[PDB]
Amino acid sequence: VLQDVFLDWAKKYGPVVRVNVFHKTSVIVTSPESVKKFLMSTKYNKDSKMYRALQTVFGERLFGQGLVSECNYERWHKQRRVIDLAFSRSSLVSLMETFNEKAEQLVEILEAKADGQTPVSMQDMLTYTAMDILAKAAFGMETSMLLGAQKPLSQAVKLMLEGITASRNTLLREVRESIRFLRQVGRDWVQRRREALKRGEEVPADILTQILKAEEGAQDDEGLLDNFVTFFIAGHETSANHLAFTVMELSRQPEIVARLQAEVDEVIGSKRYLDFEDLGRLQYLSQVLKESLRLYPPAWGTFRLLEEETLIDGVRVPGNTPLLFSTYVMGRMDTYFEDPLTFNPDRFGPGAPKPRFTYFPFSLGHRSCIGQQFAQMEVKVVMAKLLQRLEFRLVPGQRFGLQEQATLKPLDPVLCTLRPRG
Ligand code: HEM
Repeated sequence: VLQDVFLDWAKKYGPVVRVNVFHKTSVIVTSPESVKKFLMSTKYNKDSKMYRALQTVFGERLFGQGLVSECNYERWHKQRRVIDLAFSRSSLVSLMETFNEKAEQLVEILEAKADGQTPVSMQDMLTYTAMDILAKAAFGMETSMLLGAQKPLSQAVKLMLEGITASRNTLLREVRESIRFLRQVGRDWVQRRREALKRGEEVPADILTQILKAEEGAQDDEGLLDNFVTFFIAGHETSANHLAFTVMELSRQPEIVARLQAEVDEVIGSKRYLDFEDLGRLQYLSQVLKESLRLYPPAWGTFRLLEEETLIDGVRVPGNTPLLFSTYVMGRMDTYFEDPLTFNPDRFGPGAPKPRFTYFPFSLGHRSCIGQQFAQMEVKVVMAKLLQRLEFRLVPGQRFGLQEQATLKPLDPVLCTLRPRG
């Protein structure tokens, strides 16, 4: 993948290198001090040039000026300030019911197939789960993709994704159809929501709540669709990929798995539901998930606009330049991580110095992932429940490896046979 080329040029040509990404030129910056400087300061903002191909796609607007697309600091801080509320400790804690429900449903579906012969795309399974969690926790809707439902909606997302890929690398407008379908799904849910809140009905505190709250005084509900499609995608795709990677990797780490089983047996035993309080105790699982994001971050990095020509690690960089930051790249440099290709959870063990600006799967600073804790909670619940109940062996001819689509994800879907643990 392209990221591997950047890795090689970073190792070979130093901490500051000019490259072509998405057919614009920019400078990839791979020193931790530069990461700190540019990401930990409100002075530096996203580069609208890089994000415009995501703002709109093949004529149909997609993410618009959503919470991710929006580059202007002030328009952004307005949205963020209110959407933050849907992510407070109390909000997250009230999500445990949704996470538990969906994870249990997944484990049940999978146990039904666990004869050691039926192959299963863990990639697909993990995606339906992530989408079901997101759809309910964010918008209060049941999609039931784990149970065969909303197949069209599933296809839209699928194509809408391939679309974005092409939209920004191409050296079949089902895509435009899809982008529209998605936006209409949004219109419908936003609607079902208003229609219930004008039956004066008691609806609890969602992400959806806050996005509407932030689109007040808006002549159109077009920015409200922006945010809808934004969370709808941001909120399931990278989590599903993160899951898929972790499972791909674990299938060839029997020792790691043993220690994880051991751990989950103690912390949760055989209870069906994890309590919010249990998550904190899943120390070692948490290390595994970190080491997974280091080698396989679904979101490889971010861009910032350098406006004043500045000096960067002894290199004059011209003003108006897109700076590229890559956690994928840094994760794989022997300069920052000893023996980088080796998957080792102890890197994050208690007592190890935390990586210092060389690891940022959720990015850093004011534009960091608003959903970080949400995703870390969700991901522990699903992994815990898998570890508690199943064993996964990978089917022959499945490659370990990676592809650079809209985000990084496993090269092959992750085909496995399953046995009940025992
Ligand atoms: C393991 C999963 C996830 C990873 C690795 C991840 C990663 C990050 C990263 C690297 C960005 C991009 C920063 C940039 O483009 O400069 C991002 C932004 C963001 N993420 Fe996630 N994310 C994950 C899950 C979530 C979830 C579950 C949600 C939604 C509930 C979400 C919502 C967003 C949003 C809205 C932003 C933009 C925030 C802002 O600029 O204010 N993410 N995240």
